Amino acid sequence: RVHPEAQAKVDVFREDLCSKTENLLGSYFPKKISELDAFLKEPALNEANLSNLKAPLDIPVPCGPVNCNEKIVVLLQRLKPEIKDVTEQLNLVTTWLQLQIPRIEDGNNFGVAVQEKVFELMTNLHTKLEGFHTQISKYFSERGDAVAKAAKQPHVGDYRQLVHELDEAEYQEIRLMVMEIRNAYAVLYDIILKNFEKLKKPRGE
Amino acid sequence: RVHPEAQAKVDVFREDLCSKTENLLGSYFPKKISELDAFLKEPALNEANLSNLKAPLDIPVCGPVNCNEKIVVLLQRLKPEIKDVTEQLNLVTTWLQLQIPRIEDGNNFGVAVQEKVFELMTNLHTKLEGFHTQISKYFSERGDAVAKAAKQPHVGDYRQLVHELDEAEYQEIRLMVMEIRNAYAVLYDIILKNFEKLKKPRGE
Amino acid sequence: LRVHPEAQAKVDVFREDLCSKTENLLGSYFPKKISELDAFLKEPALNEANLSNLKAPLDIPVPDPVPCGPVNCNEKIVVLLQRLKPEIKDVTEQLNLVTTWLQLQIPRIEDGNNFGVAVQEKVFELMTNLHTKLEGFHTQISKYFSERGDAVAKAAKQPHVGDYRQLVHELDEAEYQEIRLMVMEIRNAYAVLYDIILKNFEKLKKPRGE
Amino acid sequence: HPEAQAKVDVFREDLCSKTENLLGSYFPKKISELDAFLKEPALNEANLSNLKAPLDIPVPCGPVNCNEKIVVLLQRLKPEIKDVTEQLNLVTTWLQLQIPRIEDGNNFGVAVQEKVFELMTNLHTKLEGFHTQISKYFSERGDAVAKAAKQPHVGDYRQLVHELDEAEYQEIRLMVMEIRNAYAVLYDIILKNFEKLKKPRGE
Amino acid sequence: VHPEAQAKVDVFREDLCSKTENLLGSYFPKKISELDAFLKEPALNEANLSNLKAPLDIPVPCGPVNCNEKIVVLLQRLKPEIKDVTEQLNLVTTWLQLQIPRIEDGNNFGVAVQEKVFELMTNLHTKLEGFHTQISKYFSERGDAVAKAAKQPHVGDYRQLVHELDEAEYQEIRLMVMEIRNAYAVLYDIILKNFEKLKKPRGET
Amino acid sequence: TLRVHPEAQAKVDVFREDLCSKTENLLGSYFPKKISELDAFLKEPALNEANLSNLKAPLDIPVPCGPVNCNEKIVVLLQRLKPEIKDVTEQLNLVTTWLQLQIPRIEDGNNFGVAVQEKVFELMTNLHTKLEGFHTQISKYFSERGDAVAKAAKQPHVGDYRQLVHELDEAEYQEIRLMVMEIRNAYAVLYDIILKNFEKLKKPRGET
Amino acid sequence: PEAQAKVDVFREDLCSKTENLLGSYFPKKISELDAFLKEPALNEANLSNLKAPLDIPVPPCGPVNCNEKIVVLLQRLKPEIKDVTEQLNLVTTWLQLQIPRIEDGNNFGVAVQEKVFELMTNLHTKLEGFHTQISKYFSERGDAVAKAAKQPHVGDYRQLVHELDEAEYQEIRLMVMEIRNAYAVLYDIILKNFEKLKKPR
Repeated sequence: RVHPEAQAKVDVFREDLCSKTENLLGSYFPKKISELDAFLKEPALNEANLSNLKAPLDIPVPCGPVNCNEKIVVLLQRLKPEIKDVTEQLNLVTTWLQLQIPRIEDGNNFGVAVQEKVFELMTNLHTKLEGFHTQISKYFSERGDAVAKAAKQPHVGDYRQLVHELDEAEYQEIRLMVMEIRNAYAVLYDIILKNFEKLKKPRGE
Repeated sequence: RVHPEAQAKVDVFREDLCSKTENLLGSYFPKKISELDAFLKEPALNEANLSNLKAPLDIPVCGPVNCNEKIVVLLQRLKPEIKDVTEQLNLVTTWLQLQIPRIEDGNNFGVAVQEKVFELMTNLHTKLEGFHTQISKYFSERGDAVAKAAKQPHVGDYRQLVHELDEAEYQEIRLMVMEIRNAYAVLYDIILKNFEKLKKPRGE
Repeated sequence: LRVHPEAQAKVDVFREDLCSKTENLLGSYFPKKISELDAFLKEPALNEANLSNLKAPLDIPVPDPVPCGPVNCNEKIVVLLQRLKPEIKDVTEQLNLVTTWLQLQIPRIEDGNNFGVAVQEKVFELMTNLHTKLEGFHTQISKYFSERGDAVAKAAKQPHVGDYRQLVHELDEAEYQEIRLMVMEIRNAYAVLYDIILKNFEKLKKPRGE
Repeated sequence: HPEAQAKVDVFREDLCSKTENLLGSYFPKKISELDAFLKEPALNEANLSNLKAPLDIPVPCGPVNCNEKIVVLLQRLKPEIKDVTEQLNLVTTWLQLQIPRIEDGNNFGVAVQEKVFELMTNLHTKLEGFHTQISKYFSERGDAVAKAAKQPHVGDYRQLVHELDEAEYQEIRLMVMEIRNAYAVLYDIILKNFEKLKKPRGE
Repeated sequence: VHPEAQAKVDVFREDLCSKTENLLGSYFPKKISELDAFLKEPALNEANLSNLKAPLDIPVPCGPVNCNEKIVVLLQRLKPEIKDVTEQLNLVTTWLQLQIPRIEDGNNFGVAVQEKVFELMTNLHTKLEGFHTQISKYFSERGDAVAKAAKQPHVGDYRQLVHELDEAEYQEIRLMVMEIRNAYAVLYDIILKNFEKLKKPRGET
Repeated sequence: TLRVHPEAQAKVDVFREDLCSKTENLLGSYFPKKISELDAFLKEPALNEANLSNLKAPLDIPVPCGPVNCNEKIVVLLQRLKPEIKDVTEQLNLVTTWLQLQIPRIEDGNNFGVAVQEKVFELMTNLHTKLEGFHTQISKYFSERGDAVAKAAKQPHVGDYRQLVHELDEAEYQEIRLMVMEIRNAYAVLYDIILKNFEKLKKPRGET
Repeated sequence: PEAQAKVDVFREDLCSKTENLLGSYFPKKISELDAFLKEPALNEANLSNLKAPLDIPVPPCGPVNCNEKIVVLLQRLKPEIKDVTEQLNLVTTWLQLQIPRIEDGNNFGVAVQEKVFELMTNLHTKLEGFHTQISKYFSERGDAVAKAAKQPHVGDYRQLVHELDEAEYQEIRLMVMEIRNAYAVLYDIILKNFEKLKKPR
């Protein structure tokens, strides 16, 4: 049993979470899909040739301070807030679906079977999207090791190419992250609307 | 075969464990959800600009480089929240294991409800395993970047690496607060709904 | 094979010693351990109101823009570890004793009357899951001093980095919370084993029924 | 709620117009392009020894360059990996939005989509490994060239650098074949099953 | 198939059958009483965990640091006990595989009895393989710990670590004697109970 | 239903005809030739050594150090081995794709023809798992033999590092031996299962 | 065509090999190996007698020889490892060519082959680890001897070298046992099921 103020706090949280998820679904998701579609179409993520990304690598070949790649860093400043929201909004929507699961009763509860099927997808997206924050910190750590190795031993030509190839790979990774983040919204937005009857009220009322 | 007096002190454990779980779930869980919803709404975990977070990194392009102040103040509030949720999860998990009746052939749906609720508690436990070690990993990873930046000042990536770990750590605190809020919320939800079958699966 | 009249004496004396142990163990040892560990949780040694009270003196000379003294291990954690180490010893030995008892209670394999066997297999499934947890606790204490020693040694080597001093303090804060989890886990391991065995003891000892 | 159907359907109709045009024109084009690229004398040499880059280390140090004959092939391979991973990722999402409302019983039209979706996931496994291996190649060769110069008295490190090149030539040749086969397999399975993939229920 | 070749193989089956029945009859009962007696000796029942601590002679601002003599004398007794059980397990496993009859259509239950008893033998083989290389890891880890203590004498944790590894290896050697005792006891139990079906699974022909 | 351009559609059908025309000539001519060529290569005295002491690469370190060469006897075998791994991995990938194009429309009825293809395709994955590891095997050998020779030169007093280098050569010889056996068996087993099931692989549903 | 001949000479060569192989080689190898175990080389009464002379001044140091008593056993082990892995691979491939056309239903003759083939995969999983562990031994001993000479004050690195020697000796005893049991189990299961393996339909 719960006393009335306890039941108030949880039910206010449910209606706050419902009020968000309904609004989030209606406005935020279409807007985000349109924004990320346009962001892919911009000339920043449509580099005709990948050689123009090649940052200046100042090392004396037989060392001066070499800053990081500017053309990648500016894209990471736009990507980092776009990763932030999906991880929150997916986690918000996932939590909403968990609270919509009714009491566990006998038989082939098909409304529950639909919820678990939609919930299974939300776990699969959560697998893909969790990797991206560490992959930004990984890039600078891996590039820092490559730039240091190039400076430590300038006679090895591969360590110079390594720093340029990590930049070309990171550019492609960032464009995949935006595409995945666009398609994460689009698939969620589609699958929830299609099954919204059974997700909200699985048994019927 | 058991001695009556030794049996009695095990019955005291179950009674206080049941007396905890009711009073605990009744007040502690709603209160924690309200507090962690408020904590997410505060301006500490709603930094409008991520550029405002980046702490001073003093290395001559050697003076002492401090830890990021604004992350340590948040970690001081987060650490007691991780302690509590993992304690109360472990508490409730144990209560549900003792509610499992004798393993019999007939009348096992009440048991099957407990096993599905117990399945969720292990999945939360799996998520809340990582938060213990996460804080020690951050200072180890950040220190390594600060040391590498000081050891080799010509590499600009190690300077960026330290600021990026601070941005990544801030967001990881943000997700951890949400996860602990949602951990309480989902536990409260499922136990409150299924409380009839969890406490008394067979009936009686 | 008919073995040997004295050979069966070796095994059945072990069987009866294990049956005498497990029955006496279950009745008297488990309730004592659950109450002792509940009392140990209640004690102020595992109820630090502030964790910064545990902070060990980390004496390293901090440099400025113009060798080390002896850095000790955390006293307040080590005293708790010396209390936990015999508790980990006991539960792993008694779990291994009880798991062995249950395996010798498994009857000769028939295709029919196998429900009583299926009860034992479900109880054994839990004992396997406890063995998974408590095997990890033994090497955790070694890993604490290993990781702290690495942090302390390296904080001394690079004293300009402030994160490593904080790291050593955070390992002590993390280790304290970890120890408190282990005492709970070990209390709950005794509590859960006692419950499931006492409830199902009819089918565990005599599965076919007699 | 009903406006939400207009915004989501316009995106589906946009993604349909992209995918259907792309699948008809782009996939046949790419298969002929990559099949021709394999038949070129760049990817077919009579002896693998001609790749062998000049490795100048004083045997008892000067600058050692990368293998030029591999680098020029990597300049042609990198845009091909970029494209196929984007179009596969696009087609994956097109199939996910075609999945109808989840309804009771074993409806076969959905099972066709899941069978085709399993293949797209299996191709996704192969094509993800291609991206990071190019960075891995230069890292491993950079370690080998450094180690060879560090200790010139060992002959194996001299041989290692040549072997990484001759192996990378083989790896680049497979990656072109795999990406050619990825287009061919996707085109074949979607074209055949297009009736059930687009309209599984049939209204 | 050849005449005298058959003789070379069936003598090995006779040798393995004669080994197993004599082994199971006398060796296993003996090993259980001996290993239980080992566990009750005062070497493996140290009343206080401080007494096992070895002298760690390093100057705190290097001289020879010996191995823990109380653990080394225990390892001299444990090593042959590991050797014996790992061999007799591997012998008993092979005997059971040769008792598997021809694979006939459908399901015969006598074969399912063998596969259930065989499943346990492979599960025990997993446990007893870990014991062999863990002794080499103990000395490798203690050597590293002592070397780190000697290289940095200002660090008090490395001193503790070396005493913690000795406390852990004592309590590990404690379990390894119990596990090998329990391996014999469970193997004797399961084979003696099911011997009718293990030896002759299709009944008497 | 999808509409594709008639010239674009003509481009793909030519690739199907290229793969079927290759596979048909490839399966009949190349595979039995390769199996007999590899069986001969195993029988040659290069790959059969009773005495493994002859392999010993003369390791010169003063018990500053002079040049240590690779094992010449292994390197000459690797020059013959590398083009064999090239071909079998390419021809496997050719035939693997030929199965995937032969998979008909996913239908409710008459699915045994499809189950035959999926069983044969299952083997072609298991071979692809084994034949992947042979590619990087050679890179690992010279990398590990180098590290062994470098350690031996760095620390001459340890006699085990000298033995290590000879033991990697003996292992690599017995490895190369095995990898030629596997590639012969890969050609043999593919030829067997494809020839036996060819009716159901090519035309699974029936004839139209 | 004439290419069909090339494969049929290879198949009937493999079928001729497998009958000669199984009929003589496997019985001989089981007896040969079981004799190996009975010899006093692998039956050391006390493990302390294998302890190699570890000469380090308790940094400059003299030559530490490899363990002679383990190396002589490794000279005998290596040719026995070679043989099993080659004959296992020969027999595995023979069984794969014995697999008939994939026909409808669930023909049990095929199911017998698949069960016997499953065992040959499990033995292969066991034996591939034996090959690289000899390289692992000298690599791990070489590092342990180096660490002992580098830092002579550490007593554990001296003990570590003698423990690898005892551990390797015991590992060679098991590798011979496993190789004996690999031939014995293969001979048993193939000979028992030979009717269904050769002609399943």
